[PDB]
Amino acid sequence: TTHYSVVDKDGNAVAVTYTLNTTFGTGIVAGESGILLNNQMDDFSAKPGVPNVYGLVGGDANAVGPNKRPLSSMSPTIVVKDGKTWLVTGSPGGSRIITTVLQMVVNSIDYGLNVAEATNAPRFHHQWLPDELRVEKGFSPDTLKLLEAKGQKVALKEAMGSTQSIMVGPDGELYGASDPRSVDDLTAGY
Amino acid sequence: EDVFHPVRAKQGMVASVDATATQVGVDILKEGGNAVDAAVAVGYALAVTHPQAGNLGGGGFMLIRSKNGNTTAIDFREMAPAKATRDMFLDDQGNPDSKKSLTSHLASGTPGTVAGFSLALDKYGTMPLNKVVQPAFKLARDGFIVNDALADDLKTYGSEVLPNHENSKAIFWKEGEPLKKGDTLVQANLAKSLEMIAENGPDEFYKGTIAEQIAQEMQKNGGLITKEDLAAYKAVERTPISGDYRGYQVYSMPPPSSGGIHIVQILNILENFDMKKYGFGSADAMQIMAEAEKYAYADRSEYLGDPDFVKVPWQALTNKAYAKSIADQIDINKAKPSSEIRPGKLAPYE
Repeated sequence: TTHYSVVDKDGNAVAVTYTLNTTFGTGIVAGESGILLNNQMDDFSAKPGVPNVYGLVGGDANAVGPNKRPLSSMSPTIVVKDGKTWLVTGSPGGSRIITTVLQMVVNSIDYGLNVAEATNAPRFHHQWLPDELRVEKGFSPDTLKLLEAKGQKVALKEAMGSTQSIMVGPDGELYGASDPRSVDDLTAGY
Repeated sequence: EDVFHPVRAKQGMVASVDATATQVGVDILKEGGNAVDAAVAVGYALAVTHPQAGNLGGGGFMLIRSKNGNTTAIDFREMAPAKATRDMFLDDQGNPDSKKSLTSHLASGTPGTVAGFSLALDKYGTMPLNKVVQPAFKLARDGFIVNDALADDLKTYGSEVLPNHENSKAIFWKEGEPLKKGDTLVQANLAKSLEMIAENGPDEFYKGTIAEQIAQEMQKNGGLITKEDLAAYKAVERTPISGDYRGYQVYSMPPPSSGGIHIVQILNILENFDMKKYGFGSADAMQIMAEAEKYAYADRSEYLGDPDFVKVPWQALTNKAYAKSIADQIDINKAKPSSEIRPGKLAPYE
């Protein structure tokens, strides 16, 4: 999955998240078309109560069906401040997309972090099942100790997401941030 | 005061996972294209420079907000083949086989990206498809240098699937190994596909030569996507799911995506706590959010699906009173095991 954001000189904004699902999808090119084929079907619930590649589960609602669109977690998002487009964000990450974007919004609104600060801050995640509080490297040992005392089952795992965001200033000025988790990416303007 | 500094610009800006694609988007803006024009150009460029996820053979979502405030969502999520069935991924014993849903030809849904980009470009853009596809076309035809990101991905994830298919190996593998950083990746077949799309429009993908190539790849290898599937695919413009968090309005994707609903649901829950007070990286803030998240994911497992097939109780799920009922269950000093959490009872909020 990959997400990108755009804001033009007139103030129009677009947030796009698209994907083949896993990296390179099936890894299958369609004949001589040079086009790689997705493996999005794994986003359906193959059997009630059994998890998919992201640990997500389902039942009737997200069951496989002809012509049906498999449930996604993709969250291209725009936040409005004072009636104007303020934050344009999104991110890849399967089940983690929801919490990654959620954190960008919280970091921006509740903690008043600038777009780069919100982007470089560490991320955590809990998706109910599995029952574990997933965290990236970056949280204080004092904090993780308190979480464990509260009953959380802390699990240190791989970095989560690749946010590509743009914040719009009250004067039209643009502020952007690519993710430290993704090398060779870029936020640029004019 | 800041350790982290954002990139700054006064006119336009593009943020993407790939430098080349970003520059493509910036050039389009500089040429006079609007955000949608640039967004489509970036999408086609990534389909060439970021084969890991950028694509023509996958799907996705687009959120568009005009300078006038008009906010809308474009659903170009893949559609399961018409021959798909509820138990298609189960083995003879009735247990799901991840190989079938992740590495076989049965794992693919009918691609929606081309359809989605054209729906958006035609209604909200200003440039013709050929103009926004051109940058991608040149990159595929003339090639580009493999960087660390692509080299790493080809070696790590690519090794598991690309070399197992002749046509894929012929493009991404070299001298028996994945392309290395510094090598040049030329994609002549993709260039042809791009050229035909630019000349004949999206129909080339859903009804033309590309469609034939997809249908044949499937027919020959036990796949299900047929020409009928491709001809029947359609991107769908849908009303965004949105909420209000401390006076800020949040817009995101509606079903078939669960993202918008749960981001709004969780923010609704969090609104009941003085998050700013706890602060980033505090045990209290993390505790509250982790707990809130559990309820949302439990709800996701039961109520979310393609809205054209099932009625999604999005109103109840994004109802602040419901959010309040969950917030009152959160003990900032004691986590509630997932075994004690089930999908909520929405009846009183519908």
